Amino acid sequence: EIVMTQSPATLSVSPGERATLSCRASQSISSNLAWYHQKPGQAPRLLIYGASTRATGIPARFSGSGSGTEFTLTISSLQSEDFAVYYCQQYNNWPPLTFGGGTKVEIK
Amino acid sequence: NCYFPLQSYGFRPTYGVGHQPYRVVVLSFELLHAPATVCGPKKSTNLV
Amino acid sequence: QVQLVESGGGVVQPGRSLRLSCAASGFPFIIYGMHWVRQAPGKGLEWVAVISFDGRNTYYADSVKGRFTISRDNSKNTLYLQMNSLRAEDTAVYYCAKAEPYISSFDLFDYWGQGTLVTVSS
Amino acid sequence: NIIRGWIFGTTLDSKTQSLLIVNNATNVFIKVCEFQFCND
Ligand SMILES: *[C@@H]1O[C@H](CO)[C@@H](O)[C@H](O)[C@H]1NC(C)=O
Repeated sequence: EIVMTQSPATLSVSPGERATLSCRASQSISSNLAWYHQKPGQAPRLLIYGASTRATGIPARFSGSGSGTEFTLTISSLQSEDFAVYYCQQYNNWPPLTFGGGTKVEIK
Repeated sequence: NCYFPLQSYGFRPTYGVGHQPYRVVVLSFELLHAPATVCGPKKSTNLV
Repeated sequence: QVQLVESGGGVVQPGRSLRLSCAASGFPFIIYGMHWVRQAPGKGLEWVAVISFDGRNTYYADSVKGRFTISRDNSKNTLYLQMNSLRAEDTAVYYCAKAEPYISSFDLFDYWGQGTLVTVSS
Repeated sequence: NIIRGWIFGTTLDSKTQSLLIVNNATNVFIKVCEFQFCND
């Protein structure tokens, strides 16, 4: 089983500036990874697929990079709807299915 | 014409691969449809 | 618009069984696979099961293998999950999510339902 | 005529090879390549 790890579990940053997050995989997963956005009490929403491609209806401020076992998710300008929990999910090894521990982004 | 039954298995750090001190342990089971004293990690559910 | 609505959760005693349903509408349900995803309070998302577009291929997580059964009815646009031998750790909120074929058969959960609560206690 | 061809493959992007079977008034144009994106 390939285990995701999210280094910046706690993230407090005031609105306006940039936030950076990372997810690590135990084995090489190429660019096969997705990011999800989840506020408390709501269903998660798709943000980035393929580790570099934004989903439909996603503002351009959301971006990601990385390949192999190291990946990053970058938000250039945080808005009032961006302080939430982000999860990294791999899908290279299709059968297992794994999720990261998640990071909580909050107001400073 | 009267030899010792057993000879030395002398070992040194510098031999060939076919002459290296290989450690060997064998495991033997008697598997069948029978009770068990050895098992594997598996939780027991409830009877229905 | 697409809408995944879940029902059937509630309060159950240990060692009992429960059945959940997730009705789908607003999209061609018969050509897409669906998953069940649960999230324990204070924990992250955990995959549970998956059924293909017709029903011959199903997969289960190792933590619920043998106890959980997934099925669908194309004539009703409904998805089910039969749960048996419920233990304490099965207390969570379950999500039914549509799958969008990418690279492999199904790897992206593009639309999610609101979710239902399942809790077990004496 | 209102339909010409089809786009196959995975990722529909310049990362994995795709297939295009566009037909026109004279011939067909089957080819395998890594086309990027068109939106048209
Ligand atoms: C149809 O496609 C072929 C292949 O490129 C091309 O040679 C031909 O000119 C096209 N037809 C027209 C009417 O342009």
